[PDB]
Amino acid sequence: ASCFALISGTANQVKCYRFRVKKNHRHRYENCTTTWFTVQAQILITFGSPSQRQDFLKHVPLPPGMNISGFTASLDF
Amino acid sequence: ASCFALISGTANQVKCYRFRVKKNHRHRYENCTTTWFTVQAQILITFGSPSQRQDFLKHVPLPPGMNISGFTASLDF
Repeated sequence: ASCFALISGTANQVKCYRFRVKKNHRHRYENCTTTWFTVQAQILITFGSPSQRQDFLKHVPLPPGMNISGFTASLDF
Repeated sequence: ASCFALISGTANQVKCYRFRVKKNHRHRYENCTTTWFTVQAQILITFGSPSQRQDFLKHVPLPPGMNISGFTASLDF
């Protein structure tokens, strides 16, 4: 896809957020990554379209202390 | 203490439940154990009195698929 979201926070916040979104909002997103770091926990969520992501943003609450950035990306090579 | 609760479910349910109870209901319980198994995930929550546990039971929702058993125990030796 080309529609994404990056969620940040503690390892636990990130892990439980993903768990919630997966058990309760599976239809609101395409795929999700396991937790990763930079060599703050981070997970990448993909979306099949801006709509799905819009719907996601409207039903999934961003817990206190957590971050979320929206991205649009294109494949180069 | 002598007032307890045993919560059961998948490793993930148990882990996130504990995380929720710890960040949002810290005053409703005394201590909690990390996840353990029998050689279903299991965590043991202690309570300073039946009241606190009663209050806990009234504010903490048992997620679908999860289990909870109440116990009273006495030290023998």
